[PDB]
Amino acid sequence: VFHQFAVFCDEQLQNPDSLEDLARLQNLKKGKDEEVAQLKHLAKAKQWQELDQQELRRVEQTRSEFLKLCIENYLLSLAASDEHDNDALRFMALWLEKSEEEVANEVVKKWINKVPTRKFALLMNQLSSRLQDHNTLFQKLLIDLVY
Amino acid sequence: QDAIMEQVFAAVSELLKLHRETRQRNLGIRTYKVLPLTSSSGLIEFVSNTIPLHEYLMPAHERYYPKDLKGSQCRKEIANAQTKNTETRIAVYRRVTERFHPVMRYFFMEYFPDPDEWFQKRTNYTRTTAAISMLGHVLGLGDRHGHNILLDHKTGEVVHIDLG
Ligand SMILES: Nc1ncnc2c1ncn2[C@@H]1O[C@H](COP(=O)(O)OP(=O)(O)OP(O)(O)=S)[C@@H](O)[C@H]1O
Ligand SMILES: [Mg+2]
Repeated sequence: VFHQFAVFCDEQLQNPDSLEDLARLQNLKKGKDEEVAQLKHLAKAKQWQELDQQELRRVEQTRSEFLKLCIENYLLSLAASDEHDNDALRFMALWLEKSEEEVANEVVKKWINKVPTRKFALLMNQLSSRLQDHNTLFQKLLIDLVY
Repeated sequence: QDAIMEQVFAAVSELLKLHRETRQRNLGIRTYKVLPLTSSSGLIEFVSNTIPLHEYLMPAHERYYPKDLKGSQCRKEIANAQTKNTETRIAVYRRVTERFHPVMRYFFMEYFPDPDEWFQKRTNYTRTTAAISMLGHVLGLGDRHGHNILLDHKTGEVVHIDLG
């Protein structure tokens, strides 16, 4: 069940349609902000800009929920059975891409201590290459995992 | 623009004739002729015995359902909630379409009362709609409002104009 749900959410993130939609809304925000700066008519322009901002917030919040569910369910599927063990490689890629997004790091902090470390044992070339002393949360999780 | 795109659509529909399944069903599009004279004027072929989709649908909606909203009331109600959040827009749209019922099935019961002819013409409508839907998805065709779709009330089959 957990692998099903995690693969579903992952597939929803890396969706060509959804990425095109996010790119289109981003270019719209950029162009409308450039137009508003050109002016400073202004009232309707600002109102359209604010509506674009609200649409973009909605889209980004949807993507953030998908990311939370993806990471959490990957970690729960690794801790449950041994049928799906290349979920460790996919979780690792997905987590190293989002090392700054504090959402991902909170979910990982919550669920990382229940995975047997034998799932990550063969990924020490990739883990020990990202080690640093930066006092962030990503590093406090990564160093503890390598330890 | 309209002339070039009409030519492209005609060429692709000609490609459709080379395959057994689409040729067996005569899947294709209906063409018209655009002739640009200058950069500001042209001659367009007036398709013979059609009627615009909106010009059939707006009188029929009040002829068959006299208690529903008008077309203009629905348009205005949807245009007022154009600068609002998506939740309110979808709520207004559901509220409007709960008071607006489709009437297109009558276009065939009132131009073709003979069941043999009625069945053949309704199948022509469905097939030409399917062909132009796929062909206009593949080529990104847009601006498909009611005034660019004509209903041919002799053969049943839709004609798409203004393909620019
Ligand atoms: N080539 C054509 N053959 C037959 N009917 C046509 C043709 N072109 C347009 N029409 C119809 O005749 C009318 C002419 O429409 P126009 O006023 O030229 O453009 P329009 O599409 O009505 O204006 P907008 O911008 O779409 S509101 C409309 O009701 C069309 O459905
Ligand atoms: Mg037109």
